[PDB]
Amino acid sequence: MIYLSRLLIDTGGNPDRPRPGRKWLDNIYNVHRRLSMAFPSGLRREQDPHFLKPFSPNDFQKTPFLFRVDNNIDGNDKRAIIIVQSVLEPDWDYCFQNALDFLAAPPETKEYNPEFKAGQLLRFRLRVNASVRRHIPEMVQQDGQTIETGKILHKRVSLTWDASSTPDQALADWLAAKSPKLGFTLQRCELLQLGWVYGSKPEPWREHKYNPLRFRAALLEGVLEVDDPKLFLKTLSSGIGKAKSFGFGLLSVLPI
Amino acid sequence: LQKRWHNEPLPQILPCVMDWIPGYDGEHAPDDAEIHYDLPVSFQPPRHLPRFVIRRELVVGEDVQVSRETGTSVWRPKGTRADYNNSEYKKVRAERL
Repeated sequence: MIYLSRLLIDTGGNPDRPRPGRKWLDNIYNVHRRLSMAFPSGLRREQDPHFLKPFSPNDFQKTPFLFRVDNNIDGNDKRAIIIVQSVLEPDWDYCFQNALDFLAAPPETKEYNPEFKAGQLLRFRLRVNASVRRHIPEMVQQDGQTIETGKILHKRVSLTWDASSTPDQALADWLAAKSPKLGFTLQRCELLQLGWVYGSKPEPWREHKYNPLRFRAALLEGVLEVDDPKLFLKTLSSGIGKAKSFGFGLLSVLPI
Repeated sequence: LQKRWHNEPLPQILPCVMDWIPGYDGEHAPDDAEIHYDLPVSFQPPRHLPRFVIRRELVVGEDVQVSRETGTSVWRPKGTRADYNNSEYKKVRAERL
């Protein structure tokens, strides 16, 4: 009995009109915060039922929520799509009661229920950031000449491939390697979005700071096969990759 | 001489009226000595005795000097129009954010 709905964003029309939704999607933390507030704590509704106070996340409750940023249902209208799921009841009249300019159509929600079998075909779209934890030589200053010390910095490098390998079967081999651990097996998958995803974060007289959030996103699509139905119920609403809370874990439950 | 406010016309010439000093013994009063029935000897009913009264003139700026204003006259209620470039503004603005 999972909670699947649709938020609908314009991303089009007259360029002269300032569209706050367009800058709302052009950052991770904005959509993250707005969908995180979309499950408010119950005592706030009893206290302020009108969404008319300076909020605080300590008053809010915390759940491993997750979304999906897509676009382009055609038919002579370019439009952008937000697909959200989590485990608690969301509210959309509470969330966007002052943000009617954010959307291009009123949101809609129905009841959806997923079922899985053994050795059954599926169709899926996932998004996982290309993340490989590596020891790197540090490279700072860069004032005319390179300067390094013996310290090896620890971070997650974006995925790279050898010069005799195209990106396509490299990410196919990544998905093939990650399949038997998570609980499925595929025969082929198609790469259709490899790119860079940028964002920024504020944090606590104090100031505010801007740092470029960095994620090597990978959105794929097409034809899934399963090995056991019991290895998929714990995958939905939790995520399979990294940047889990940032909207990188929705299992597209479309059996066809 | 105390100015009540900052830009008021002050008398350049300043009169002074004094009881007539007899000087030496004798010395009948000069021709400018006027009579004035203001020496009290009983006060219910008022009996007044005459006295000799003489006036000199003083000139301000050489023997009588002015004072400072020592206060404000107009009220002028408090100030609006907060600025947007001072350093005390940006710290509060960033703190509220």
